[PDB]
Amino acid sequence: NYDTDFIFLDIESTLGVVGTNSDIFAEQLHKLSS
Amino acid sequence: DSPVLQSAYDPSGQYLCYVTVALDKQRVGVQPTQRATWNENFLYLEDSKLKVTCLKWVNDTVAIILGMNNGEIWLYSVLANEVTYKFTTGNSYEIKDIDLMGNQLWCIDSSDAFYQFDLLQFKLLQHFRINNCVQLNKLTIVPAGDSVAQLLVASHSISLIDIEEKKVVMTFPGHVSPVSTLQVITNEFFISGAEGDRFLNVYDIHSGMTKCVLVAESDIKELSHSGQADSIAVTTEDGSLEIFVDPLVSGNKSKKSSKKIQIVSKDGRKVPIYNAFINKDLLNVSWLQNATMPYFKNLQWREIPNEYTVEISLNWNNKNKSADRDLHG
Amino acid sequence: MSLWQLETNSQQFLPRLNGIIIDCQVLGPQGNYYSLILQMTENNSNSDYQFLLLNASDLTSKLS
Amino acid sequence: AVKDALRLVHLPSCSVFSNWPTSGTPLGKVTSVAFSPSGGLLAVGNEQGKVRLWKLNHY
Amino acid sequence: QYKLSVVSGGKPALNNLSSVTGNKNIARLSQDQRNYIIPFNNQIKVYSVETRQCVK
Amino acid sequence: KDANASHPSHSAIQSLSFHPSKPLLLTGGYDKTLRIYHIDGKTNHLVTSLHLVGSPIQTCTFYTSLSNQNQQNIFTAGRRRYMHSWDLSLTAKIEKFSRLYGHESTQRSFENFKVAHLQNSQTNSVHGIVLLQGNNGWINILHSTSGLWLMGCKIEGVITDFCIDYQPISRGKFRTILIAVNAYGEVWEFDLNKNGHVIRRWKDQGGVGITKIQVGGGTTTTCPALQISKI
Amino acid sequence: STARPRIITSKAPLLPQQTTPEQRYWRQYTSAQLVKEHNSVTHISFNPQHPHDFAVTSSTRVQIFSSRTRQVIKTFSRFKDVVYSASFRSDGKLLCAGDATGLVSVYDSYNPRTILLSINASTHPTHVTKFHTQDNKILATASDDRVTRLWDISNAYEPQLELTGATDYVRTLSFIPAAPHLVATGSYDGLIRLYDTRSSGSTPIYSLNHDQPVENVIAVSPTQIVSCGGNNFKVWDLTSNKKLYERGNFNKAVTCLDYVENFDSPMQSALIASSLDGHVKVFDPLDNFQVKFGWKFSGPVLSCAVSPSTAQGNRHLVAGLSSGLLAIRTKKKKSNNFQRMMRGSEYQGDQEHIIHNDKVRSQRRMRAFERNINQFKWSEALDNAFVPGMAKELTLTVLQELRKRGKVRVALYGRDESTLEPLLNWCLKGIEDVRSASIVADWVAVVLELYGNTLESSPVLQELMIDLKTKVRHEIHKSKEAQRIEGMLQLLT
Amino acid sequence: GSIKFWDFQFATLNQSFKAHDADVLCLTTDTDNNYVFSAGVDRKIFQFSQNTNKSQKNNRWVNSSNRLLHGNDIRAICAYQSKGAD
RNA sequence: UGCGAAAGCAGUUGAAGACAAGUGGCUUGUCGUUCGUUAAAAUGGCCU
Repeated sequence: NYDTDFIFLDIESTLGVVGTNSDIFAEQLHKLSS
Repeated sequence: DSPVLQSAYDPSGQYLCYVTVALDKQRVGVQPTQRATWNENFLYLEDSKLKVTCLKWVNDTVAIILGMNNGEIWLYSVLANEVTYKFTTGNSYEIKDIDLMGNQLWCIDSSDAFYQFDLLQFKLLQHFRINNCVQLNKLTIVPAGDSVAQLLVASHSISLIDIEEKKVVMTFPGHVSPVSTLQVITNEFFISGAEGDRFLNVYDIHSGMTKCVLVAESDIKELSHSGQADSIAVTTEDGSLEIFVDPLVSGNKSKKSSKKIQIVSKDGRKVPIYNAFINKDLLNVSWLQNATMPYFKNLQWREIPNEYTVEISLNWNNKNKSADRDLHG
Repeated sequence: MSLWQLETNSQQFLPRLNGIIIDCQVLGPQGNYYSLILQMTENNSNSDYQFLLLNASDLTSKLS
Repeated sequence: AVKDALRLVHLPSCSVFSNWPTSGTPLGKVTSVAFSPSGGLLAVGNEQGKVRLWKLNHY
Repeated sequence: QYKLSVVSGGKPALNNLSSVTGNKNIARLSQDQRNYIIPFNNQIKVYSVETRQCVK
Repeated sequence: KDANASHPSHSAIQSLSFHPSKPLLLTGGYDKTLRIYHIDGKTNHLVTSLHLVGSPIQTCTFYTSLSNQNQQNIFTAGRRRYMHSWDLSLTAKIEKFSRLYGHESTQRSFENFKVAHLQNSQTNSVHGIVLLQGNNGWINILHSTSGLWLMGCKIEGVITDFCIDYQPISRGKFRTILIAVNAYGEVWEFDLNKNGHVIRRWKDQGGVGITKIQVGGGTTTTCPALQISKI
Repeated sequence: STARPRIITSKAPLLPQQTTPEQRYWRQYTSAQLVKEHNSVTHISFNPQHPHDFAVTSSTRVQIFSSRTRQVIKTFSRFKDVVYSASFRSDGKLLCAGDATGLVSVYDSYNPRTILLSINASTHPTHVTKFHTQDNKILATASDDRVTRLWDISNAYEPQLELTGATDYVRTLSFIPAAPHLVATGSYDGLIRLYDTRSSGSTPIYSLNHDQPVENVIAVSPTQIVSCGGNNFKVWDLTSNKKLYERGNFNKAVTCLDYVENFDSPMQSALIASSLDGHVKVFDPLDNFQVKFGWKFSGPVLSCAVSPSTAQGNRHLVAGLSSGLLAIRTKKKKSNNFQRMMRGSEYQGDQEHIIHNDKVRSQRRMRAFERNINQFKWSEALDNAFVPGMAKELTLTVLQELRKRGKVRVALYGRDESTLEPLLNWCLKGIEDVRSASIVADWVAVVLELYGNTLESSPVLQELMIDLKTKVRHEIHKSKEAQRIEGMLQLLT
Repeated sequence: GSIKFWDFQFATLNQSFKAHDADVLCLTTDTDNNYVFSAGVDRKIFQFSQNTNKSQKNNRWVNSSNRLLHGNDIRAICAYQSKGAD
């Protein structure tokens, strides 16, 4: 590929590359309103 | 006009409680003002003609006190979804304003009566009424620590009240119309603003003298002050926000707004701001994106320009791009 | 992919599915998705399967 | 088919309400109607493109 | 200064058994059926059926 | 206040339905758009608005299932061979039903539909059905999520209208009855929780040009039950 | 799932002399009209402004034709001798005509009875009269006096400028289309002179030596002008005084030119040229004045014109011949209650938030062979091939689709004598062409492979096989002799 | 080509099958009505069965089978069923 | 099947076991059987 890497294709097609209070209220409200 | 009948922030501006009508019955909902920290369940008023006349965040199981129009203060926890306790006066008169200091709730009545309740005891402590104050629609506790002396009551004309003597100790020239905001700024000043006028005035609570007059350029709906008196952000009738930066300094007798913020969409449609919140360097504005669902925005208000126009993305003619189909159908 | 209405023996088809159907099954609780395995046998040198579910409403390939 | 042709018949008594709609109700040419499931509330859509809305105070 | 890696995925790799007709599709839907869990020969892909993107 | 006064309609308002739970009113007409309004007393505002091009709509219905009451579909249809189904999510994901699964000759227009609930009656699993009024005497009932043709009920005459009745049986089991009227006045009732078989056939006393039947006093398609024990 | 791919019509490699876009556009100028005039049509001008009428100068009359009926709407007959030139003003309001007695007479157009003024020019015949193209109130008349004159039409007694200097028979004017002080005149000695009118005017600022006696000079750009005379035309850059193209694609002398710009055409500009041998040709100024189309007429063509750049209607090419006739080729171009009930059907989603679009586009109608190949009726597809009204490429593409797709034999199985005769009777015609003959070869080979007994029984396809044999004999003599020509010019490399 | 089954009381259709491609000239049944055979000008003989206990308790015929045996048409069909003849 | 060029050039096609049919064997044919060799058909066709 055109930015100094080489891609290769494995026979099982893996492409590889060789390169170079309120807090508890908030938590319980996001619980109870979901 | 706005569907949101009543709305108020918690202190620190993290949640917004708002009462809107839903097909002839009031409903009270709470939204977080930033999701990065929907809430689809409301308190439903079950009567078609019972409605909320005022609301106040308590400060620690978090709750709202909703002053109704049948002589009741409902106390409603928000994590659960029930009114936990129903304060009641002896009457059927609608209640015009409430406040609390610590655990000591105070409220005013349409028969110009003062009631005191104790949130720690769930009891009506005091009931009285004072002469020459006869059209009351606001009260505000002047803070002096755990002592809850000196109420500050408005009827178009603010009056300072000592509660040990149940009598009036100062009389402020109010407005020509009923007072709609009445809030204590420092330990020596309070701001007030009336219905249908664009003039706040800050009075000296020790002498009676008006320090200054603050001039919005549209009729004021709500106000918020930062906790150290250094900034006051009012929101007006035309959906704009106006920030008075450092209003309590020496534009000498009457001060204009320093900054003005309005929101337009990508189209040109101007959405209205209702009920913003300001603090140190942080300003949270609210609007309704769809018909009744509140959306919020945080702003560093000190570094924006004066005439600031927030842009929001809002659906106006956008082709329904389905994710399971390319653009050619 | 044909689906046989077993009451009247009536087929509904979906005809050009870029691979032969080597497995098909209904998927949802109400059966709103069909999941299919398409074997794509124009190349004989490899067994290359495409996994394709599709919503049963308009028979459009939701998440191939 | 004609203008203002809407009636609300009370039942079990099977008797039409005689005080509404009047001659000045802007019903229009009533081409749809809907009842609210909770509020006791009529919506009446006419051929001009207007949904008119009424609330029945019994509910 | 050159290094080798495997960076991109492979085949989906269903049940490669004989004598199983019908269910050879080992991919699953969620119970709140918003994301679709398919194995590969290199990883478990979790796509999302609403946006068609791989989310994990 | 007039509900669509905030955003005017560009056609006669052909159908109109409230939401089963939320304060929403859906209007729709021959200008091939459908609008949802948050209604209240004072300020009936417009929630959202979807313009289906080339598809004028004649019937539009809020459907909300009985199992989880969390779907909130809108089924809409006009004089077309398809029917749209918008899934409410507050872009907009709508699907199109356009396959009668072998029965396209008896259903040439999706105008008169009604949405109802049906129980499996071997599981206690309910699902929505849409019911299409076709040409000969036919009512084509099909699934509201998969669009599969479930059954069909043919009356003898000119089918003019139909309605859906429900009757409870036990704890958590009910039965769906389709009530379809000839133009002449004779009424069929089909039990359709089993195969779509007639259980009663009666005749309207008087009545010669029959346009519209409706039931009421319990759960209709316009007063729908949110919970299966409230049927 | 996809949609079904359409059956692709078999296109071969393209043969030489294909139909260019320029010649398709210029070939749809048809429905020729031939109007016999009293004498040779010498000049023809068009109305500029509503560019929809044209004046034809025959002998001793000028006829304005309309560009929608092609009949003479109006006519100007009160000339004493042969009228020579007739042009419209740039506002299209009045019409000047130079006459053989040296009397320029300018009428108003569309009113032949009000002669507006009669300039008495030279005693010699006045052969070209045209108004300025920038200015409105000056008229340039050249005559057989070897001197052109600029006349202010207010002061029509003495000419406001007298452009002399040419040695023989000035026959053409032209104005330069951005500088209004610049008049290029052309004479029968060659030598396009051109004059700055702020100067003396008795001397040109320079001269362009067309070697032949020029017949016309027109201006294409503000910079380049084209002069025709003799067998060629030349183009001249005017800022550099210098020739840059010359096309000599005629047999006899180019009589006239005119030019078109910006009109609805693949050609963005077009210069057409009329040349005394029958031909009028169109040259494209953007690729080096190459010829793109031409018309041949029934005699020597003396003058030509086309509809102007803004014609907006029926568009015309007119050519007047020296034979005395005129050839025009044109290219052409429930209840209020019910509506209130069915109001909304024209709305198309303007104020609406989301706009959904899934109406599929309606594609082209399928032909019977294509839907039979779709329905897998392969013998019916062959039958639908051999109907009479089928295009030759359509018969070829359904043969090729049955060849590639399935089986020739499947398409040919259930046949007999009466149902094979269409195939073989088309194979007679298809064996001649290069593009069909491979398919014709294998289809005939398969049908004689699996119908060799019907060959014995029926005598009335034996004769069809014999005719096919003589056809392949002629074609194999042709395909052998083509290889001989191929060798005999391979020898000449 | 359609073959329809009608409930006699209530005089109304139970189910319709789209069986043949052209007309259905003749159709017949067996003794206990577990099968209905049918035939016409498209020259196939269709068999509609209700023999399953679920078919008998649900009154649901299925389009069981289909045979191509005749050359041109079938204009007459009949059935006999006895102890040594069916 | 191997080498090839798209032409062509060299190589073929065994054994075991089980089962089915026909007349315990014999014949014939199969194999979701093994070892070795580089080695045509169930009226059954494509969506809106």
